[PDB]
Amino acid sequence: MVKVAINGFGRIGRLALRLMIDNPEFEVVAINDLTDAKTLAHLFKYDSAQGRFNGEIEVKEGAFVVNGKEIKVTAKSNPAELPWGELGVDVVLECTGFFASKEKASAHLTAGAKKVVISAPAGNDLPTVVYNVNHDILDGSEDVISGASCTTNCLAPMAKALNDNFGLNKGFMTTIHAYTNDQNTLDAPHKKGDLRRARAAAANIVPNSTGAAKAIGLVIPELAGKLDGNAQRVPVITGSLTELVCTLDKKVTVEEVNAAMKAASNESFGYTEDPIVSSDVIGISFGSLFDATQTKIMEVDGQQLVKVASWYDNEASYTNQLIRTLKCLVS
Amino acid sequence: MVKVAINGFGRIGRLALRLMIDNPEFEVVAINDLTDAKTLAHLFKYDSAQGRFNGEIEVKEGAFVVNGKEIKVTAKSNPAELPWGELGVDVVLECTGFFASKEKASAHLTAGAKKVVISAPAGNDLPTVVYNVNHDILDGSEDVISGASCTTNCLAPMAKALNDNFGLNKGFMTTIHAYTNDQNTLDAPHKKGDLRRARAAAANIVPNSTGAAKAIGLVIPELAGKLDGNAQRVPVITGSLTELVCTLDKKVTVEEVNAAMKAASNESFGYTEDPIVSSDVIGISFGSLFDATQTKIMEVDGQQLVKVASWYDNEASYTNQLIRTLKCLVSK
Amino acid sequence: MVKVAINGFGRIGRLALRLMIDNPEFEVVAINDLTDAKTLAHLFKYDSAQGRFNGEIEVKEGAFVVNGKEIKVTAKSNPAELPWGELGVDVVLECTGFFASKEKASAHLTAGAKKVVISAPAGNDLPTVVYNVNHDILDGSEDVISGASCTTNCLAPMAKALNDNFGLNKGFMTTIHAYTNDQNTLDAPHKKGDLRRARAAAANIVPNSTGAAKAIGLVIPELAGKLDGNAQRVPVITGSLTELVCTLDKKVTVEEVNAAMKAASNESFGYTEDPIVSSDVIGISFGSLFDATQTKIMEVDGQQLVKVASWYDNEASYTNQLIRTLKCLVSK
Amino acid sequence: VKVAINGFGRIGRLALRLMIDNPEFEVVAINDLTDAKTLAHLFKYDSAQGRFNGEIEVKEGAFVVNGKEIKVTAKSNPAELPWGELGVDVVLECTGFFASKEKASAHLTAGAKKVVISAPAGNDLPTVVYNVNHDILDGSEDVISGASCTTNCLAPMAKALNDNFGLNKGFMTTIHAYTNDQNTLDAPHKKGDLRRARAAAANIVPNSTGAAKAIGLVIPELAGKLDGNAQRVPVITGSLTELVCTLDKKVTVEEVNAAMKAASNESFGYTEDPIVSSDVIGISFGSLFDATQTKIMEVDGQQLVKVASWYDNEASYTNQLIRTLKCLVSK
Ligand SMILES: NC(=O)c1ccc[n+]([C@@H]2O[C@H](COP(=O)([O-])OP(=O)(O)OC[C@H]3O[C@@H](n4cnc5c(N)ncnc54)[C@H](O)[C@@H]3O)[C@@H](O)[C@H]2O)c1
Ligand SMILES: NC(=O)c1ccc[n+]([C@@H]2O[C@H](COP(=O)([O-])OP(=O)(O)OC[C@H]3O[C@@H](n4cnc5c(N)ncnc54)[C@H](O)[C@@H]3O)[C@@H](O)[C@H]2O)c1
Ligand SMILES: NC(=O)c1ccc[n+]([C@@H]2O[C@H](COP(=O)([O-])OP(=O)(O)OC[C@H]3O[C@@H](n4cnc5c(N)ncnc54)[C@H](O)[C@@H]3O)[C@@H](O)[C@H]2O)c1
Ligand SMILES: NC(=O)c1ccc[n+]([C@@H]2O[C@H](COP(=O)([O-])OP(=O)(O)OC[C@H]3O[C@@H](n4cnc5c(N)ncnc54)[C@H](O)[C@@H]3O)[C@@H](O)[C@H]2O)c1
Repeated sequence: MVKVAINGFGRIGRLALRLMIDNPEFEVVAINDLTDAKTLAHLFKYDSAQGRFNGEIEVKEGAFVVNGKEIKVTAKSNPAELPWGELGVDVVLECTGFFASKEKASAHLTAGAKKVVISAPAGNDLPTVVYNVNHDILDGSEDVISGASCTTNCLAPMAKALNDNFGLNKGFMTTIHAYTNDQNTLDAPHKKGDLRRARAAAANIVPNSTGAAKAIGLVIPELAGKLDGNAQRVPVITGSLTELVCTLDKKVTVEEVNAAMKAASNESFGYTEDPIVSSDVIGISFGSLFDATQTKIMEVDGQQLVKVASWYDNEASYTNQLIRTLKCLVS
Repeated sequence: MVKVAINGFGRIGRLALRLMIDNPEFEVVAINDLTDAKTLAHLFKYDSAQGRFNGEIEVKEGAFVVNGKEIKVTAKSNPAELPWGELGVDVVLECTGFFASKEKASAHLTAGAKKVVISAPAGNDLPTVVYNVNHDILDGSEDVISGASCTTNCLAPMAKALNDNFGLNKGFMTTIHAYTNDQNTLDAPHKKGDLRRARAAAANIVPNSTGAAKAIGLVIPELAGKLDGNAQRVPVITGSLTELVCTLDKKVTVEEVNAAMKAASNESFGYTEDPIVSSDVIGISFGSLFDATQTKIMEVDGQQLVKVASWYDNEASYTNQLIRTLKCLVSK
Repeated sequence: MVKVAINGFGRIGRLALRLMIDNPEFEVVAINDLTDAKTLAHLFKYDSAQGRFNGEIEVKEGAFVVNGKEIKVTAKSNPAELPWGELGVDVVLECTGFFASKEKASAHLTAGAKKVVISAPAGNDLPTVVYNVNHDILDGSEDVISGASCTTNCLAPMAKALNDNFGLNKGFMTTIHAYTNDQNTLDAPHKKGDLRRARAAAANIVPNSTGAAKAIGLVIPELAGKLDGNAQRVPVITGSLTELVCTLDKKVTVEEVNAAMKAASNESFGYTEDPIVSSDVIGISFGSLFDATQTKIMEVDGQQLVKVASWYDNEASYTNQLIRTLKCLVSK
Repeated sequence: VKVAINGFGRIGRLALRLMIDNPEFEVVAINDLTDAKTLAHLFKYDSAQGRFNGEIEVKEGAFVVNGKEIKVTAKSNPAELPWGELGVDVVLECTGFFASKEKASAHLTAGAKKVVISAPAGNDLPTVVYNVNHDILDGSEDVISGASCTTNCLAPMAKALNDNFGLNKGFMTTIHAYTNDQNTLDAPHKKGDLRRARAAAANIVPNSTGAAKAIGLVIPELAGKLDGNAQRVPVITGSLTELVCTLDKKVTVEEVNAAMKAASNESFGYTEDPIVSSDVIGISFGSLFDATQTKIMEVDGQQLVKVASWYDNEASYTNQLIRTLKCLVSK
């Protein structure tokens, strides 16, 4: 049994609990956030995007019990003050968005935790892993690691397949992304000074920056410095699409590209020929779902520009990858 | 030339500035918030609901200039620390949502301001004004006042007209309300513990509490304790509807009720027979817009239940009412 | 083993199919619509509100196979031309919205069908059933019956409980309703000339008329002519709320009313004290979900006004009620 | 100049809004499938473009706008309309069903002198993007096309790019507001598109567009050099055209932004403000280049260039349409 704590019971943290609660390999001992147990339990029970929790929840003072299993609730904003050493937690899932670095997240280790998995990009001085792309880099000795971004978990398998089959010279990624909690409800100042994430999330197409493409080198070293891109946040509650426009080493046809993708398909990376829309990927277990209906190739003179697209649920896809990586790290 | 400050450059503060900036009676000296001048200027220039500002904005350091007039910007979370005295500010529009009480809002007076107008309900010990309903209660000597809530400004003229013409013994109010910034973007803990405002604003029907009906007595004393109600927040960016289901002292007809409403119509209280929808009231100047097409009467054993509905833009309707009450207060 | 055809593979039809593949008592022989099998199969596999279908779907010329069982696809706009006798269908689920009457829906019988369940109000010359309110009236002699409206399936159990415990003299219903396929995507002319459903569905609060309250007289005869109401369509994809403001024959308390509701709770009528929002009822099997957090009472001069509310998934709640009524009709 | 409108839809009603205070045209008639009460109500109130600034009165079979009367008809077949009896000078074909010379010429048979089609209508006629190729107009044209909204956004941007640096090839992606050809909720679709069948306001909906492939009709040098697709997202109006392209010359972000600013005109605007989609609702530009979204990535000696332009797919296109209308009749 592996003792896990969750710091930051948000979209990712709560969905992580949903994925770990039924699997006997883990024991979620505690959850830390900024609120009381009643609030945490209600948010776990009811979800506007992922549906009702299938199980039973009851709340007790300073704790709540899910499926008969009790979980201590704490409210410490400073991780070094947490009781990880006292409950002897094995791994902390750092899901707050505030401690995404080796320096900052290591406060969990000083608090007594043996290992930490960060739910975001956390710099380049620690292992960053996209499951079924580079999880082989783990040997079990790593105290703090990053599960990368949702967008890298969508893009990496696609870019790796393209590079391995045809060699990818370069490309531009644009992700049409569901809005998230870092955007305002209505136009208002933003905490980090972003004048676009300041705007009403569900009423706008909101251009935004993302480093997923520039940082791919941390996951696929061969592609370091070969991709860039940005995002457009749009008014869907969850569900996103990654488009990649690129040039390859070899002339290709749509059929050849789609076949390479199907051949690279696994549990993390899926393949579909159905003309789906975003609402159809909510809650999927794949980290990436390649959409063969969106493959397009244009040729001028002898040079090809290739466009590919893969769906992902920035919540469920990422969290499933995060739990795959958590299982690998503790094995 | 009245020296105004705005504390909290939010939805209401920015729309207040929009309504005062063309207006010669006010000079807006300062704005206080929690961010820098470039952010306030950007948010004033571009609006997701109220459209782009028609005018020119330039950003200096620590201030910005609107249509050639400079406004100093400050970022002090504690109002008592504000430089209202040194700027000789006459009225502060308290629009943050954090000082809506006599005691808390009086810190502006301690900061050196002469008067404070609060843009929300602020308790029972202060004058609360819905313009063109009870604004005669103002005499000019009041240092702090409340402009009431958006729902109170929509409901009050409707309930006053019904009471005056037919006697309103009791009623229930329901406001189908646009979501606001006190609701979360996606499901998440909520600062004030509301498990319903914690849910994703633009994805849900969210029942919520409101004191607009219970507190109507502060605006229409004859109606103290005769109304109650609640809200349903729904996914529109702005624009709202107040429904009132009530019993009256007098049998009435649809035509009678509608005529009573039109007869009470003014700049604050409007009347329409067009089958409009919420997006059509965005930016209107009325504090309340009675919809004669929604009037319904049901009679059982000779006893009637009456349903009426009035539209409002919870932002522009309220802000226009607030500037009306401000002008009246400083013209006194 | 009862052979069922579905006419109109829409929101109600497709969800009916989702619920009947579970039940071995039915076999769905055919589906009729205005399009091909590829599209019907695709729309059945993927749903923006009710999620992906968990099961297997394959497409065949003029048919598609679900969980290994084949279903015939037809595209005849006129029901009299259907092959119901050839297929010997026992019951047709009439879900198009165009044949909602005894006279029009009897064309299914002329095509050779034994019985018709209309998924909408179909007039007062028919048996209209809200399961677990008046389904005891069914005896097997009925060629055509109506499953009533979604809103009546939400309101009836609540109104019945109120009437049974305390006597319901009169009441006004207001439903806060998800938008539907009879509203336009963007502002445009409307097929029925309604200037409000002509407006952009996902951008507005849209007042609308409904007979759900008046039609309660067909399901609860004691309450004939005692209720009326209206609707407000709001930008959620599915999930709705029914509010009721009413007067009773007896004085009551909030907890007394809530206790009566919990007591009347069953498979069709659910009871909750959780402060839920609309997205939380998507896909529920109840026809009505009474929300104890919304009960309120107003007392003035000793006469009370009572406000209660029930949630419903206007799609799944109604469809589950519809399948319950269909099983009841074919069991007799 | 006697202007009539066939199809009082999103484009038609906004066109009338723009022509009310233009002293050179007077609108004489409007044809649609509904009565004057509905048309007047839809002209008065609009969910995206706000209330009409003016007074509307509805007479018998006509309505008066700001004192000026306009008769209304209900003919689904354009050949049966009384353009001859009304001596119409130019008809705006805005239904979406007669987008071809052969079909739109029925206006000519009813007695219409000139027809401007508010959509792409084939290669047999002049298709014009104002301030891109409008000088091709002389007096002699009875039928012309105003192109698509997406072409009116892309064309000036692509032209500036070609003229300054030479566009080898490019892939366009437009993040587009949903439109009335998408379903409100999931349901069969009349043209069989399984994606436009899905609920418009709940999904990211990939869609095809010919705006890129057809650019050759507006900029002949670029025939067969661009392609692209669309993504429909839940905003009521407002759209963004992103272009990923390769150029003949090596460039810098500053060079591209300067070349765009140099091309600035009433049709093609320039901004460095970090705006969002709702900020372009109702703008008078056919295209608004966004300098904040320019990106260049370089691998070996080869560059990929990304640029983006906003447009209000309704107001931008309609403003362009009436500009082309004025030009067409000046001659
Ligand atoms: N949401 C996504 O789509 C997504 C996808 C991939 C990665 N991530 C990453 O996951 C992390 C969490 O994101 P989220 O979407 O779940 O956001 P969220 O806002 O939903 O979750 C944040 C939670 O952390 C809690 N928290 C904040 N400060 C805290 C502190 N000092 N101590 C304890 N708890 C605290 C908050 O109260 C909130 O409950 C972020 O770094 C995000 O970048 C998010
Ligand atoms: N939005 C409506 O529909 C509406 C209608 C009528 C009244 N009101 C009331 O107006 C008030 C403001 O609401 P809003 O909708 O504009 O909300 P908002 O969140 O958009 O505005 C809040 C603003 O106040 C600022 N702020 C917070 N604390 C501050 C402090 N200590 N000092 C300076 N600035 C601070 C924030 O940075 C933000 O700019 C609330 O009390 C609300 O109840 C709102
Ligand atoms: N959706 C709800 O919330 C709800 C609730 C209760 C009752 N109902 C009732 O159910 C009925 C269907 O509604 P819906 O929401 O599923 O609408 P919908 O528009 O999704 O379904 C209509 C379907 O019927 C098909 N159709 C139309 N005419 C036809 C014909 N002549 N022959 C064969 N097929 C035809 C259409 O192609 C479409 O697929 C309506 O009467 C509605 O009022 C709907
Ligand atoms: N909406 C945009 O963003 C946009 C941009 C550029 C071009 N267009 C083009 O403009 C045209 C109209 O699009 P829209 O957005 O106005 O759609 P819309 O659905 O709002 O307008 C269609 C109108 O035409 C009427 N109509 C349909 N058939 C008719 C007939 N036979 N006779 C007379 N009237 C008829 C309908 O009643 C409706 O009022 C389309 O061809 C579209 O491609 C649209």
